Amino acid sequence: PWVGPKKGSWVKILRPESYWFQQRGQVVNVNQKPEVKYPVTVKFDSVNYANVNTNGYALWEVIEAPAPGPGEV
Amino acid sequence: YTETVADERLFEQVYLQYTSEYLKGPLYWHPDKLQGWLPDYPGTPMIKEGKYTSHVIGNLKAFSSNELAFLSMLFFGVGLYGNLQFNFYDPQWAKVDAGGFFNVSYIVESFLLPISFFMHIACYIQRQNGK
Amino acid sequence: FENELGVQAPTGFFDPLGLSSDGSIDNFKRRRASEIKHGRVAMLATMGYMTPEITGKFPGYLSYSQSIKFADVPNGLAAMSKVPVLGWAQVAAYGAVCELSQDQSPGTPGAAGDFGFKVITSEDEETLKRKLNSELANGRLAMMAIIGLFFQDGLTGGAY
Amino acid sequence: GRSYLIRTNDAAKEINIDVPLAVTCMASGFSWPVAAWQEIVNGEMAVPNDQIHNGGPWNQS
Amino acid sequence: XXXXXXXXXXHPKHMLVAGVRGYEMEWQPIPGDAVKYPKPNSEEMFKTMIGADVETGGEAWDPLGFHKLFDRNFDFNMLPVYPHVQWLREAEIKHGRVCMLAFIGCFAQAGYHIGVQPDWSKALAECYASPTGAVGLFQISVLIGWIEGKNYNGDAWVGMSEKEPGDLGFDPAGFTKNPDFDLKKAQLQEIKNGRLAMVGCASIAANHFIPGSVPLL
Ligand SMILES: CC(=O)O[C@H]1CC(C)(C)C(=C=C/C(C)=C/C=C/C=C/C=C(C)/C=C2C=C(/C=C/[C@@]34O[C@]3(C)C[C@@H](O)CC4(C)C)C(=O)O/2)[C@](C)(O)C1
Repeated sequence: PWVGPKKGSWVKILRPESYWFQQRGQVVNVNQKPEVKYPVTVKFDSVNYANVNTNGYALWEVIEAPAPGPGEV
Repeated sequence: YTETVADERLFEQVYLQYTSEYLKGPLYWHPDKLQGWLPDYPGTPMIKEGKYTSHVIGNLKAFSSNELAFLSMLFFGVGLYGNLQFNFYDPQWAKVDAGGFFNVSYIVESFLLPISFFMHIACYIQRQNGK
Repeated sequence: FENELGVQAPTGFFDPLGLSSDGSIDNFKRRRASEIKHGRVAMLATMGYMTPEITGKFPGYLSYSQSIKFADVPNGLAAMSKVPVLGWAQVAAYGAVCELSQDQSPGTPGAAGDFGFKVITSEDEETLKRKLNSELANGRLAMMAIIGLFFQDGLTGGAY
Repeated sequence: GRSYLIRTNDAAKEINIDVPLAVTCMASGFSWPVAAWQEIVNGEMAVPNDQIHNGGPWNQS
Repeated sequence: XXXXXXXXXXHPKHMLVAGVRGYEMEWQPIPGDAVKYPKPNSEEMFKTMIGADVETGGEAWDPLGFHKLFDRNFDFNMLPVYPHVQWLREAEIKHGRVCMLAFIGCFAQAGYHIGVQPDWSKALAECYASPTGAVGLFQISVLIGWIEGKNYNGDAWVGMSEKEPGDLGFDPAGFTKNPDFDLKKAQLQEIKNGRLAMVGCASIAANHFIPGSVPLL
């Protein structure tokens, strides 16, 4: 039984200290081990100050938002 | 059984939900729970049900809505009369300039306009609570 | 709407133009309260035309600033342009406080005793209806009288 | 500028300008006082605050 | 098959906005103002409101989209700064009534008088500057105060007015107490006449201060 958002599905970030808070990014993969605290891996078009466009988030920090659309983060 | 991160998060949620309810009770005694701090004064609840309780208007809490409405309109009339009869009609400036004295009735009445404003506010607050 | 107070001797349910054949109970209560209030106002009004005319004419001023005196104010229609306007607005106030001190207990005007403004009712229903009908008949007559005194005042200069 | 940015949702198009599209938007900008208002009232200019980064966190504990 | 996330590991999302209570609280009890929780419905209820007629199209005529600004409030600052269509209709009919009175007032005062005399564009400023038997200003102002203190339009700003817009319950001589009488048609005629009187009053006001603007005075 798959857990978390599907691969390639857009999710809105709910981590307040994240550089992409309330932004959206494609789900690269979700780790299926229940022991992993932050299994969801999300990649973004906008890099942060460390020039990193991907990060691993918790299961409770992604809400499966729709596609961004024209001129929308 | 091993404690997965989901189980730890579940314990976090249970602990927070229980403790946030417990600390509101009479068994936590934090300085932020003193009188003059966040909680309302014991016998004088200000806001309940998202409506100004009758205790907001202080000593007027026992007044009826009709009494407050009558006082509000009467004070509005008297204070507006005083202001208009002191500023524009029957000016007192020339009379007091030549050594005279103010018409004390005008001065006393003119202070009843903001009193009337707050009186009609209190009338509405009383009407909301059904008093 | 017959069997309600108001139908006594010279006419029964009087309505020539209807206005109550609809049977709206809420409408009748408001009309009844209006009819009684007008009468009650008119009855004091008819007293207000008789007394200052013949005598009374309260000693004093009624306006110390304008130097008016009660004797100066003409009786009847001409007063409402001679009584200082501050007096009329205060009459509206004294009416209002009693409009919000004479609270209504049931459906139609009540809660003052015979005219006692805590007095109690007339108890015996025969007197309860007889006095209530007497108030209505007196009030209606005064209503017709005060407009007649208004017309008489206009027709013949002063109030009489 | 806003029209070009909306129609080129890529960083590659900001360093290497799509000149035909750029001049197309430049010529199309004359009707801005009407198109901009029609976008304002029809919910196509602004974006709800819950879709862009509000700012730094000020609380959590 | 995707496993359902337990409530322990669910998400808060951002359904909780600045216009509503947060996790658990009650909003501030404001007196008569925008109260209660707003919901987007202005444009939708605007397409059901009557007033549209064949002079301009036949559907809901609103270029500039002033109706929709309430629905946008949620996108903008998430605050109902712009009124709902219910408040807009209340303003519609209030302006219409006031104009239908005011236009014939302008006409009558230029041809009628009572026992002070001063133009029409300076009649009020004169009456507010020379009281001799002019308690009529007091009576008119207290009537206005009582009327729109009693008939203050509830919570029309956020579209939650229980009273139908413009329905003050003033139908003394049973003019349209009929079950429908096409009450839509009577209301439409009222709105058309109110708009016409608004245009007339605007024409007169703009002409008196811009000479030769509107044909005839
Ligand atoms: C379906 C239906 O019917 O619904 C209706 C039913 C209801 C509820 C009953 C109803 C109502 C009530 C109504 C109409 C009230 C009517 C009011 C009438 C007012 C009367 C007045 C002003 C009296 C006068 C007296 C005057 C005197 C004038 C003179 O002194 C003058 C100057 C000069 C003198 O030389 C000559 C003079 C001649 C002596 C004057 O000029 O005026 C309502 C609300 O309308 C709805």
